[PDB]
Amino acid sequence: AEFDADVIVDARDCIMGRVASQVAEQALDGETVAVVNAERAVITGREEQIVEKYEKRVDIGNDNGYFYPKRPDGIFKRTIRGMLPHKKQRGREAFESVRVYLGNPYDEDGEVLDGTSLDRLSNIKFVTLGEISETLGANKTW
Amino acid sequence: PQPSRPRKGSLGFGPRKRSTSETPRFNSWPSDDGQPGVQGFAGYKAGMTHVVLVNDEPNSPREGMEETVPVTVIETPPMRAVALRAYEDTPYGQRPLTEVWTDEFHSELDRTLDVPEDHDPDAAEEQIRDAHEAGDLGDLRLITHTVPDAVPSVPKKKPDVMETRVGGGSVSDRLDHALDIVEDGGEHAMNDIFRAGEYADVAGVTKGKGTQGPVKRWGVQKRKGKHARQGWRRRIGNLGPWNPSRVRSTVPQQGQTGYHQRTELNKRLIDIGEGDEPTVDGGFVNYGEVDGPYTLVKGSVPGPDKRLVRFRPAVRPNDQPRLDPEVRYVSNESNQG
Amino acid sequence: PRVELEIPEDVDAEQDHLDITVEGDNGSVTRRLWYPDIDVSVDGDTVVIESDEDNAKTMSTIGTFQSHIENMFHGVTEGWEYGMEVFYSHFPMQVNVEGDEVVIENFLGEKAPRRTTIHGDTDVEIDGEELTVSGPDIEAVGQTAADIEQLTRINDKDVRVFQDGVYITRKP
Amino acid sequence: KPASMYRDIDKPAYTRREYITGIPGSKIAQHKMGRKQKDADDYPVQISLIVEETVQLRHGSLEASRLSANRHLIKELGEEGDYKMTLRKFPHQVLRENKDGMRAAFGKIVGTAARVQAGEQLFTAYCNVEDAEHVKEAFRRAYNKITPSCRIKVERGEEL
RNA sequence: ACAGCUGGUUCCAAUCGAAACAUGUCGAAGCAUGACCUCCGCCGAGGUAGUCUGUGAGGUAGAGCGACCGAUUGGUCCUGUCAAACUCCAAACUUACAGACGCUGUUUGACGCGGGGAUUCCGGUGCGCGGGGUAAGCCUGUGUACCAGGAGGGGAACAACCCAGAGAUAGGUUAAGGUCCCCAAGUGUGGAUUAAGUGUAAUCCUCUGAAGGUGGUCUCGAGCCCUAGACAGCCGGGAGGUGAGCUUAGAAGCAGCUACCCUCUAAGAAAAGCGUAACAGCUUACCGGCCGAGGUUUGAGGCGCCCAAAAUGAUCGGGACUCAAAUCCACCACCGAGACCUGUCCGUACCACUCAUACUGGUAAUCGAGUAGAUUGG
RNA sequence: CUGUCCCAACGUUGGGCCCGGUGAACUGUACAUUCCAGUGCGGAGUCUGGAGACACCCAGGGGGAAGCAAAGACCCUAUGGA
RNA sequence: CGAGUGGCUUGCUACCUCGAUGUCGGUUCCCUCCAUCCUGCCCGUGCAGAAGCGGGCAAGGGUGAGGUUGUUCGCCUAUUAAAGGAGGUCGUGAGCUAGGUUUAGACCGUCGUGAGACAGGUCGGCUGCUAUCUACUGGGUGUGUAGGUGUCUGACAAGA
RNA sequence: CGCCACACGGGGUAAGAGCUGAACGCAUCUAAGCUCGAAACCCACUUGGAAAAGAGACACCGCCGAGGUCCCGCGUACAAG
Ligand SMILES: [Cl-]
Ligand SMILES: [Cl-]
Ligand SMILES: [Cl-]
Ligand SMILES: [Cl-]
Ligand SMILES: [Cl-]
Ligand SMILES: [Cl-]
Ligand SMILES: [Cl-]
Ligand SMILES: [K+]
Ligand SMILES: [Mg+2]
Ligand SMILES: [Mg+2]
Ligand SMILES: [Mg+2]
Ligand SMILES: [Mg+2]
Ligand SMILES: [Mg+2]
Ligand SMILES: [Mg+2]
Ligand SMILES: [Mg+2]
Ligand SMILES: [Mg+2]
Ligand SMILES: [Mg+2]
Ligand SMILES: [Mg+2]
Ligand SMILES: [Mg+2]
Ligand SMILES: [Mg+2]
Ligand SMILES: [Mg+2]
Ligand SMILES: [Mg+2]
Ligand SMILES: [Mg+2]
Ligand SMILES: [Mg+2]
Ligand SMILES: [Mg+2]
Ligand SMILES: [Mg+2]
Ligand SMILES: [Mg+2]
Ligand SMILES: [Mg+2]
Ligand SMILES: [Mg+2]
Ligand SMILES: [Mg+2]
Ligand code: NA
Ligand code: NA
Ligand code: NA
Ligand code: NA
Ligand code: NA
Ligand code: NA
Ligand code: NA
Ligand code: NA
Ligand code: NA
Ligand code: NA
Ligand code: NA
Ligand code: NA
Ligand code: NA
Ligand code: NA
Ligand code: NA
Ligand code: NA
Ligand code: NA
Ligand code: NA
Ligand code: NA
Ligand code: NA
Ligand code: NA
Ligand code: NA
Ligand code: NA
Ligand code: NA
Ligand code: NA
Ligand code: NA
Ligand code: NA
Ligand code: NA
Ligand SMILES: [Sr+2]
Ligand SMILES: [Sr+2]
Ligand SMILES: [Sr+2]
Ligand SMILES: [Sr+2]
Ligand SMILES: [Sr+2]
Ligand SMILES: [Sr+2]
Ligand SMILES: [Sr+2]
Ligand SMILES: [Sr+2]
Ligand SMILES: [Sr+2]
Ligand SMILES: [Sr+2]
Ligand SMILES: [Sr+2]
Ligand SMILES: [Sr+2]
Ligand SMILES: [Sr+2]
Ligand SMILES: [Sr+2]
Ligand SMILES: [Sr+2]
Ligand SMILES: [Sr+2]
Ligand SMILES: [Sr+2]
Ligand SMILES: [Sr+2]
Ligand SMILES: [Sr+2]
Ligand SMILES: [Sr+2]
Ligand SMILES: [Sr+2]
Ligand SMILES: [Sr+2]
Ligand SMILES: [Sr+2]
Ligand SMILES: [Sr+2]
Ligand SMILES: [Sr+2]
Ligand SMILES: [Sr+2]
Ligand SMILES: [Sr+2]
Repeated sequence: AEFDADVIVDARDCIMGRVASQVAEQALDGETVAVVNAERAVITGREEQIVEKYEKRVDIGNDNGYFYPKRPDGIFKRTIRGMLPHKKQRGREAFESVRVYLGNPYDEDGEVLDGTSLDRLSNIKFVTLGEISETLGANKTW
Repeated sequence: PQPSRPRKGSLGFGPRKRSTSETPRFNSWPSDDGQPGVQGFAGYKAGMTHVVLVNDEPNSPREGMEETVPVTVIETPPMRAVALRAYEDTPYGQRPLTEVWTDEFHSELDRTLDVPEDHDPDAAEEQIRDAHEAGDLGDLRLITHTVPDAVPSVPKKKPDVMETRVGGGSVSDRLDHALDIVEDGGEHAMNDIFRAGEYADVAGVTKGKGTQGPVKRWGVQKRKGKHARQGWRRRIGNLGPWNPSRVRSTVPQQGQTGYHQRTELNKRLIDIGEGDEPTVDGGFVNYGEVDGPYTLVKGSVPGPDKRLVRFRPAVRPNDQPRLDPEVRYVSNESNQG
Repeated sequence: PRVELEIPEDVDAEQDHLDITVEGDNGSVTRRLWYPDIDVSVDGDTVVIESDEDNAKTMSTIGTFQSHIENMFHGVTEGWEYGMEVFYSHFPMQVNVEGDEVVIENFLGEKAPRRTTIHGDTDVEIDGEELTVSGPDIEAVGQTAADIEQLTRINDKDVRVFQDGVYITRKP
Repeated sequence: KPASMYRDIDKPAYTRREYITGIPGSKIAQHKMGRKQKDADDYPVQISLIVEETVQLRHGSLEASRLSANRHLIKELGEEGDYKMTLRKFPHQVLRENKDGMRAAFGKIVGTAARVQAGEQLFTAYCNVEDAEHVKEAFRRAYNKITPSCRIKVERGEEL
């Protein structure tokens, strides 16, 4: 489905939380952001502990519910939601004008935001979002 | 320190509510091993009878001897595969692409569907082939319906429509096999997919029992001894502890029992035939007389008589196939008596 | 730091990002040498492993990258050969190579055959009571030979009495 | 009883025996060990066990750490070996226990403890150059049986 | 009926503003008399919350005891320890009086005196010093500031922790705290450390984490060895007199006893460790060679790791963060209260004028929070 | 001897459910769709942080409202009573 | 001898509740913890084998029936792979039970001049309520997405 | 109380067994890398699930007519619905 994006962001080799922090700030300023290649987005640290944290969130829940996403599609969306006052009017409008995607559905290349890019030649202790999703049990469709 | 005991009833068939479709819907299909073919069939439950059979298992001490085996008679007349649906591999899973229909429609099909008058089967076929060239074609399934009119004991003439997967060799060869079945009139029988002795998976919407208490619904105890005479007979002890201050959905409570979909695994097909051979004297109670294409399923089958059941080649068999068992006797004795 | 390794005349060395392909007469081996701030490049005739950092963790891996590259040189020229001998006390053991895997039958009197898959382009050759595992990739040969010794593992009974099994005799 | 109940200096100095009665005797057998007839200056090496934290060490803890320290020297250098160890601290602080709820709470006398400040030498050994590594192991066993962390400081010995 | 016991007791505003303590009490759920709050009248020039100096009082901390006293080691003077009810010593500090400076009072009358009215005598917390108790969100003192009766800003929430004491309205600048998003302000600068998501937790019932351990890693130093080739590895040599003597059937490097001697030489033990019934066998010492650059030993510091087990759903508030959005050392720029500055207005007090407490003009850096209660105008 | 129990089933009668008519009471500071943790006079639907949550209605068995009903019978206290 | 963790035992305190938060044991039904009894995979042995003994990972599942006793605990029997422990207001009385504790009747022993007492024993001895909110189990009606029929997809959710 | 049905196998790990391997010329299962390995984890399998607010997809019928409701005879359904 078509989405009139102002800013198209390439998450490839980029630190998730840092991209998320900027995307939320832009969404509140009225921008229509679209995070692309989220499966290839990165999160620094020891894989084993990162997965433990995300697996605990999948195990947590009850009758009221704690729906935690397994796909990198939704994991990124939830990370952005946590940086937004989503229950307020202004924050919900900001959130609904931000959409994360698997790959790139557009014709344009996404712009790599400043200070978010991770140098692979200087780092080995990190995980890709797709790698977390595969361990969580999500069906690989990318 | 108060003895341990497994909880009352399973939590895997939840929520225990009424089924959306009376027509069963398979959630899994067999692998692509052999030659191209339709991965399922459907029929209408008739009733039960026993059969005398010769033991087929080589590991059994009683090999060759006469064994009495219970059997459910299911009337399985030829169905019609009216169309071929194609799925595409989108980043959000499998989504339907297009459908290739026919010209030859069963007279009584307009009781469920809005029958196609103007369709383009060639352009739709091309769309599926471009998707195959692009390498984005998911799986190929056939829209199928039954002919309840061919069954005299079943009151309905309104066809039961369901989708069934085509599995087999390569994606190119099974696309063509699917199109061939459709183009004719879609007419196929139980013989085309199944052979006697094969293990099938039977799915059905169970016998409706309305609202029932925890004892019947979850298999909890009745109040014992002195506790049975105080004003509480078939009600559970407590709805939960003080803390958490809420009732958990895991505690056995009242509600809908029956009319749920169940998929009974590894059902041996004793015999497939056509005639009045499995019929009971005086007719099957609350059904009628069987004189046509049938199947004899070993043991029980979910749902009551007249209900539509579905077949699928076993996705998880334990034993190796022992084809065409020797049926020495079929009981024709009255189910009344 | 910087360490230069001269490639032998029999050898050809190429590079694709972090991957290094080393070719020769006994075959070809491709390895991925990735570590923070360590750049491994082919300077036409020599292989250079250099870094701007001199810390213990960086130095550890520079030394590891050296041995890995030098081993690929030996592998594509001379090759890697591990020698093995089969021993049995009561039951005649049948050690055979069936396709892409080495099978061990009637081990310690078992009815069920013990099997393990051969790693890479490694070749296991049987000569009655002696076995010789060989190939260009030390990782693949070292493991395939190890896998065979491990295949006859016994945890339930005393290993000193029940000594049956294939063992490594020669390590290169 | 655990040393958690007595390790800290939080009560006043309670040592005055002319006002305190029924005080249990010290479990400490000897204070001067080894060759007590010989002088301390007759030895080249002098190593002390320095207590890092200010504490109260019970007589039973003092005897356990003294016994396991000297017993190692008796094993490695012999029963009449050429060494002389000294425990310079004496258990002067009298300890109570309230063993009725909190009414008339003043405890009955249960034992004694030695008040040792931080940086102080609890044990001080005097040995020869060959027996310097045997005495470092005697103090390594001794520090495990008292409450604080310790330093094994070599005071008079540039033989390394 | 009485009750020292519970509950309730109705309009506005202005000024001041407690005590939860002492003595006595069949008193401890209550009173009385004091302390303390308030109002009125009198008196008429001093006053003393701070500091400095002078003249005095003092034995707590610390310390020490061949200075008393009582504890408490060992050796053939020397040597090892202590004290709430010890002291040859001895503070900081508290305190009496006076002088000086400061501040204050003489129309705002201080200091003080007399009289009327109370309330109060369940307190609590933080910090310092305590005493009891294993400990306690424990019990019981003391000094002090706060809550009670104290707003507003910060701390996720949160009486007493930080900023801050506050008339209304308005502009501005800061305080504590904070500047990646949620969220106002930095994805700031120079530099280093950490790989554990350690950590992102001032204080705390609340934020644990210990003894012990750590070739995890960073940094600083000391001794020794080294191109006359160090450290390690690998190769070669590790020889005879003789298989030492005694012991013994035997013991021949290697059961035990004693000695532990000298040739050859570049080394090679009367043998350091396995091995054999005893031999034999494999190695260590020691020497040579190949190789080629620092190596080895010890001391100290920083951050981390191990030690580390709990009950409905994990957490630094959350998101999440790794040359940081952590930590430590400096630095730069900002955000951020009702505080501070500033305009106008109000109340109250005082001054000038006045019959006035009606106007008008003036002063307040040294006026403006408040439960019980005293006083007063409406 | 037997359904007390293993271990529960089927049935019978009156209710229960729907319709006409009749028609109360208990209870109500307010707000109120909650759940998990935290915090707070240490036992929170309402405070903090998150999670979840479209509204209304029917039937149910009673987990919570430290549920409703009773100015605790127990304990101590009062210069109470009998 | 020294250092800790837990919050299951007991004790301490008196913060919360005296215009009442029903109480031991049991029962019934649900969730959980791991310091693991069995089952899976491992290391060591004073590991021949068989059978053990000790240790590690691990909480998916299981851990049952009975004789005395109100008992919890425990003692005992026969089975068993094993017949583990603990938290949830010592989970659970607007669920049950009333055997115990805990009134008013009575007896015995002990104590008391006596009325009477007992942290002794013994027989008997009462258990209210029509669910407003919330919570969950199942069942409907609407609105949203924006003409209809049929077929599906799968974010998430549950399972032993 | 009767009868029928309820895997195997993948993937990633723990404890553990190892390979290659350096810091530390040797050695070393670990520091980077890799092969294995639990009834436990994920998938497999069953059940629910367009109210998933990114509120979905496909095909055909239809917008003056497709379809639906009421009505009528009944149950494979059912306390009302
Ligand atoms: Cl959930
Ligand atoms: Cl919000
Ligand atoms: Cl890294
Ligand atoms: Cl019961
Ligand atoms: Cl003030
Ligand atoms: Cl994290
Ligand atoms: Cl007025
Ligand atoms: K109470
Ligand atoms: Mg019959
Ligand atoms: Mg019959
Ligand atoms: Mg007033
Ligand atoms: Mg006024
Ligand atoms: Mg002193
Ligand atoms: Mg008050
Ligand atoms: Mg901002
Ligand atoms: Mg942490
Ligand atoms: Mg209640
Ligand atoms: Mg009362
Ligand atoms: Mg009484
Ligand atoms: Mg009287
Ligand atoms: Mg464990
Ligand atoms: Mg054995
Ligand atoms: Mg469990
Ligand atoms: Mg109990
Ligand atoms: Mg209870
Ligand atoms: Mg209850
Ligand atoms: Mg009751
Ligand atoms: Mg009731
Ligand atoms: Mg009785
Ligand atoms: Mg009784
Ligand atoms: Na991160
Ligand atoms: Na979840
Ligand atoms: Na009743
Ligand atoms: Na007492
Ligand atoms: Na009275
Ligand atoms: Na009094
Ligand atoms: Na009183
Ligand atoms: Na003056
Ligand atoms: Na002091
Ligand atoms: Na008082
Ligand atoms: Na104040
Ligand atoms: Na605040
Ligand atoms: Na963390
Ligand atoms: Na007042
Ligand atoms: Na009956
Ligand atoms: Na009323
Ligand atoms: Na309830
Ligand atoms: Na009376
Ligand atoms: Na503890
Ligand atoms: Na307790
Ligand atoms: Na209670
Ligand atoms: Na009970
Ligand atoms: Na388990
Ligand atoms: Na019993
Ligand atoms: Na209760
Ligand atoms: Na009870
Ligand atoms: Na009751
Ligand atoms: Na596996
Ligand atoms: Sr910004
Ligand atoms: Sr289907
Ligand atoms: Sr499905
Ligand atoms: Sr009853
Ligand atoms: Sr609660
Ligand atoms: Sr104290
Ligand atoms: Sr210690
Ligand atoms: Sr004083
Ligand atoms: Sr920055
Ligand atoms: Sr920096
Ligand atoms: Sr608390
Ligand atoms: Sr430590
Ligand atoms: Sr005012
Ligand atoms: Sr005022
Ligand atoms: Sr004031
Ligand atoms: Sr009811
Ligand atoms: Sr554990
Ligand atoms: Sr076991
Ligand atoms: Sr019985
Ligand atoms: Sr007992
Ligand atoms: Sr219980
Ligand atoms: Sr009773
Ligand atoms: Sr009586
Ligand atoms: Sr009694
Ligand atoms: Sr709306
Ligand atoms: Sr491992
Ligand atoms: Sr929809």
